[PDB]
This record gives sequence, C-alpha cells and structure tokens, in this order.
Amino acid sequence: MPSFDVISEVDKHELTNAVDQANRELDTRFDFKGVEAKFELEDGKVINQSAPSDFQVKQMTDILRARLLARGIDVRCLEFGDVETNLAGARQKVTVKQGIEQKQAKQLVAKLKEAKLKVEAQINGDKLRVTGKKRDDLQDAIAVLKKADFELPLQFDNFRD
Repeated sequence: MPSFDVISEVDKHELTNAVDQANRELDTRFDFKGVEAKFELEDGKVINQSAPSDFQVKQMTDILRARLLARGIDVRCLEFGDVETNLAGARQKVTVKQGIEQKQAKQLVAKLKEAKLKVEAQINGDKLRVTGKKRDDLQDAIAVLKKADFELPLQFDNFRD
C-alpha cells in the first residue's frame, strides 16, 4: 500500500533570509528614517515586530508578508498575536506555525472521510501519513487537500511504496 506524508513545514534558512531581507528593507524606507523598528526571529518560530506605533507595525506586516512570499513561504502559516502598545512603542508576536497538531490532524482526517475517499490516514507526530490501495487515490487525496479550506499550508513528501 503506497503512502505519503502530509506536512506543514517552513525552510529554516529561507525563514531566516526573509527576516534579514525585511530588516534590510526597513533600512531603505524613508518613513522609517532613524525610526527604532526591527524584526527579530526567535527560536526559528516567532517573529517579533516592534515599532513606535501600531500603524508602523502594520506597515512592517506588509513588508514581512512580501519578504516571506518572496522566499517561497506560504504566509498563511503566520499566526498574528495582539499588537501590544506601551510607552516604549508597539510590539507584536507573529508565530510561524509549523507541523500539524492533533487538532488540525483530526480535522484533516475528517474531510478525507467526508470526501469518502479511498484512503486511510494516520497521525505520526506532527505529520499525517495517508495510505491507499493505489497511487491515484493518493493524488485524489492530495488534490482534495490542496483545494481545501485549511488554516495551514500543506506540502507532501516521503512517497513510499
């Protein structure tokens, strides 16, 4: 029975490149002249945005999206926390979501079952392995998973037979 893995992963280097290019891009923008603002990648999972005002962080969000997309990253993996403002300025934590949690995995099994597909899905850590009797059932699952309404970017690899 052939199988593949449904994954939700972000390349750690390209994630670093996008943040570096976003900081470089701020240094060339005229409305951030001498303005204390920065992106900080934390543990390869959290991007901390900080600026004097709520609007300037909103601008940085547009920069961060464009940079991540420019390095091939589906920005739907971004989880934006609340914009926190104190006297020092505005700060916002953006979680770069990776891996398929048990919550989203069971959701992934349920629309597969809902789609009454000839596949058997099993959670294995933060990935979902899909097994079917033939390869075209797997693509039927892959084609369905692509055209779904999901809160996570999905990739597919580790095709075994």
